[PDB]
Amino acid sequence: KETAAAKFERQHMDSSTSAASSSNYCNQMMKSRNLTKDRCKPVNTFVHESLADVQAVCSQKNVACKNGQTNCYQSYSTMSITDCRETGSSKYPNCAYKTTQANKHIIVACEGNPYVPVHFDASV
Repeated sequence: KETAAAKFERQHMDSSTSAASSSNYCNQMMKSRNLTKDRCKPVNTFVHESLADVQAVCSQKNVACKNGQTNCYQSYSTMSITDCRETGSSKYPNCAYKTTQANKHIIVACEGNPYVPVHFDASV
């Protein structure tokens, strides 16, 4: 099956654009990345950076995750991100999202060898 690392890339990475370019970004990306196939995922974040720069966060500032695990890491620099949040008119299978662009530090959980991001915890 799909690995956790591959799932992180599919859910969270968009190195092909520098920022969201329209209000439709989230609607298109949530669909195209198969995040709405079984249900409308309520929230998601996309990161507009190179994969290598995001993978490198696993060697940056170790912090507790929101749930208390200690395999989380905060990026030293801010990154370009897009937050996607379900709107009041969303109704499966026509899932609908508000797009918000931001520049924030990211917090990810890392696992494995090579030690890579497997979960997006927060932006701060």
